[PDB]
Amino acid sequence: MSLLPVPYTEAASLSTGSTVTIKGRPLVCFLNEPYLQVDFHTEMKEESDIVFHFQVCFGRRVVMNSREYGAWKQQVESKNMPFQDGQEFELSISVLPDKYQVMVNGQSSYTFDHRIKPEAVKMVQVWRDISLTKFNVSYLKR
Amino acid sequence: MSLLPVPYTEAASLSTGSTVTIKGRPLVCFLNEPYLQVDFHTEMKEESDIVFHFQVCFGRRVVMNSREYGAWKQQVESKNMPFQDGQEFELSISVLPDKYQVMVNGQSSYTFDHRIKPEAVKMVQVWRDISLTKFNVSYLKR
Ligand SMILES: OC[C@H]1O[C@@H](O)[C@@H](O)[C@@H](O)[C@@H]1O
Ligand SMILES: OC[C@H]1O[C@@H](O)[C@@H](O)[C@@H](O)[C@@H]1O
Repeated sequence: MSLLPVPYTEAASLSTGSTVTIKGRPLVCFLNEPYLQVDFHTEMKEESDIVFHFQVCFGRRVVMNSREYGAWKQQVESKNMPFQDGQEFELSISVLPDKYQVMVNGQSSYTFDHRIKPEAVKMVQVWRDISLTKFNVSYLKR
Repeated sequence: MSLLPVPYTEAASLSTGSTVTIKGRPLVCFLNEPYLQVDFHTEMKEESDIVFHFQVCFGRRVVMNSREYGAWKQQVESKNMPFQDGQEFELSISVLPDKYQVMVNGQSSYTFDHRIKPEAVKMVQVWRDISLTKFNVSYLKR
């Protein structure tokens, strides 16, 4: 169905029990090393701080970090690569009490402990070398 | 004027005296590290070999390489960064006898010696985190 704009920006609120659901596909083959980035921002401004930075180099690695008062903190690097060459992916990011949990196509794949309270989030941006068909933030919980 | 599709693909031929002219802008601020990539390919297929790979991490560095029978060769890394935060750029890549020369906004900025004859080029792709308003390959010379 219909392609969403990329870069994709949605005003957002997160707390324990929130889920962020993303369906998309890499624009090109893994040999060409397309990226995916998901940033949970503290303001609508793109230069604002990032509570949770998630950056996939498809076929190679994933880095997670925070950007706090304009400065990148301690990088976490994973070689875990559940994404499949040439395939649509479904990404879901759950806000648990102590961490973000990243599911890829239904499989727990990455976690990242909260450095800043999730309530600081005001915006989610999804960008780099993908098409997007679906984006949702859940708002069911108190 | 009118935005070209990104990723941008044009069938191309190059030889000594050819110029490739690119006008675009980074989609986001340099703090968010948008990329630009220009690949001179040996076939229309995106998985084909790359005679000249040019990859800008805006505000940080540039890497140049070739991908030959599916394998990346010796990386050349530059910290030269003439690109200006938030600005439109004009990139021109001249095919000289012994190298590619990269001009940024009229300023000689990078060169890369031919590893494969430029006549092997059949396609140029321009992609990653930019908008494009202009792309030209010159065809004036014998
Ligand atoms: O300069 C190093 C920093 O650069 C940024 O682009 C992110 O990749 C961070 O994860 C990293 O710590
Ligand atoms: O694996 C290392 C290689 O990876 C590719 O993505 C390019 O960046 C090459 O310049 C580099 O040599």
